[PDB]
Amino acid sequence: AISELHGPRLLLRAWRDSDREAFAEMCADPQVMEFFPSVLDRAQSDALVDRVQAHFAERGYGPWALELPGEAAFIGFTGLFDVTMDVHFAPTVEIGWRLAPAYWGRGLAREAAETALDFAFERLRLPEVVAFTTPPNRRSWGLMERLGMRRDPAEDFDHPLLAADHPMRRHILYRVDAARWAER
Ligand SMILES: CC(C)(COP(=O)(O)OP(=O)(O)OC[C@H]1O[C@@H](n2cnc3c(N)ncnc32)[C@H](O)[C@@H]1OP(=O)(O)O)[C@@H](O)C(=O)NCCC(=O)NCCS
Repeated sequence: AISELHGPRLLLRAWRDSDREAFAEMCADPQVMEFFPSVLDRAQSDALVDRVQAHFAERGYGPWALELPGEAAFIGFTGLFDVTMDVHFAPTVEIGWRLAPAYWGRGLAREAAETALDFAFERLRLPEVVAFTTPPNRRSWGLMERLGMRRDPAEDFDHPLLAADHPMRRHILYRVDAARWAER
């Protein structure tokens, strides 16, 4: 019984079998996956969706599927994922987002994130939500700072689930706490 969340334009909902085709197309898109190690095949796409469903089943929240009523059934995901890996800022909850390029430049990731963080702070009453990306992924960390999240460059970290010499290992960390979120 996953709780659906509404924004002006977006419905943040549980994933459905019919989303897997659309999400597979996104995951096969080199523009969507530019700042990730590689594009995913259908098998790898479906495996990510399985982890999302598992997260929802365990925690009652997760990276929500993004529906746009009056327009499109599925445009990607935005939502929360518990951080359990061996990093300095664990344990905590992260926020992440992936949109079909057709829906870029419309403030839809912004709106989805505002809906997710409202849930995070008003409903779950989390003390903090984090987000991390690579320096070249400016669309991603641009959104983080526009949402009012803030980065300390001293908190730059090597991702523990990548090789020690991996060229995409260096990540930057953004944080927003309940006070900062309530204040903006
Ligand atoms: C990261 C990502 C979600 C950002 O999406 P986005 O559409 O650029 O983000 P926003 O929702 O903040 O939209 C901002 C843009 O829309 C505009 N905008 C913002 N609010 C708006 C509104 N209410 N109405 C109209 N336009 C609006 C802004 O001017 C901006 O345009 P610009 O980027 O050309 O300057 C998207 O690029 C993506 O999915 N990237 C690939 C996957 C990825 O790397 N994810 C992150 C992994 S760490």
